[PDB]
Amino acid sequence: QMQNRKEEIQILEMEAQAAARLRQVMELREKEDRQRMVRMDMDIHRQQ
Repeated sequence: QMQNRKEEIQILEMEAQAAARLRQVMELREKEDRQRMVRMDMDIHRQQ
């Protein structure tokens, strides 16, 4: 199982790296949608 551990660990640690980036990814994807909404609200100010 040292061989199966070798494989499992690399499987997992690589995913951990994905998680390690995705945390930041979600924030900026959130930013994009929240800001997209904000733009629309300033457009309303322009409609006024």
